[PDB]
Amino acid sequence: STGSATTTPIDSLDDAYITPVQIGTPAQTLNLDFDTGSSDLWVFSSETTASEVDGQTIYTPSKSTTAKLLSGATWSISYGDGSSSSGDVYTDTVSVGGLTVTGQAVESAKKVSSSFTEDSTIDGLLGLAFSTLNTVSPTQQKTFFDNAKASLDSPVFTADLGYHAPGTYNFGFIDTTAYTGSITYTAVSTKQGFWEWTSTGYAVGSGTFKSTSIDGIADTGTTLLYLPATVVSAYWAQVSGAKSSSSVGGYVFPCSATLPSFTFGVGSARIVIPGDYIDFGPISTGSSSCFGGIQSSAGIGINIFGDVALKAAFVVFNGATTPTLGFASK
Repeated sequence: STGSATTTPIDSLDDAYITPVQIGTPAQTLNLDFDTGSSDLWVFSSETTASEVDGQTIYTPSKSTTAKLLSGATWSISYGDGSSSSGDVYTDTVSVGGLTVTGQAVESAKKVSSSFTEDSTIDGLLGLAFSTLNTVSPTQQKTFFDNAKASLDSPVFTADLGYHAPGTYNFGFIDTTAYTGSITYTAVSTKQGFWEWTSTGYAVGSGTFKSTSIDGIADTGTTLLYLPATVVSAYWAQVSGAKSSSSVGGYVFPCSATLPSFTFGVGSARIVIPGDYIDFGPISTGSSSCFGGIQSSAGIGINIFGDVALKAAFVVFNGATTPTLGFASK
């Protein structure tokens, strides 16, 4: 089997991407944030505290003939941005882009944090990191990908995120029309439950490439590129008037600037992030200070190749017995 679904930016900044997902029978279509940095498929639901729902589409298990309570099971998750959600669990049929999994754990939110409530466009998350991070207790559950894997034509999914445009998540095949040149594969460590890999270095604009190992995760659920402070300082030093603002919470730059590109290494290959991908616009409406898309990881504990980096590439998440990542230009 295969599946193929379009993923759409939620706003003009590409802050996140939503992908329609069919849950239950008859289908209930929710728009989920596919997150390769987490491992829970959770949804706004008929159980979510009413004051915490503001425009999201909800899953109502009582209207699904295939829903079954997963008796005793609860979940609770906290993300890198400080957001959180928790609740109970149903199993149900879940389809993405024509690919169906029966008996998928659908984590029904009873509570969500303010950032979720305030984002009417995201109806929940679909985690695509390793199932070892799933938070269901007392019986840990598998991701949609892990449950689909054995049925897929190839044990892979691919992320093809757009810059200010829709893109695609494919499951079970590699669309050889979706990228240019060849795919460079790189090793993955699953020790922390992430798609963790080691970049071979970086360049700023037209500058020389710096060979240096940067361990980090491929995380579709994180908007920005978070790298070591040395790398980030070297980038923003090429932008007149850029500075790190403790009040704003990262590097800002004059909205009048033209940003340089940023290149990262994948083995001997290079992915170039155009400068415009690094512009996240005014810090507040009408400001002439703009927020940068490359930020320091130093207060996180991990480097994160988030959407800013991933949307410059066609990315293969190879879930074979020995997982690997692949990157191609596009």
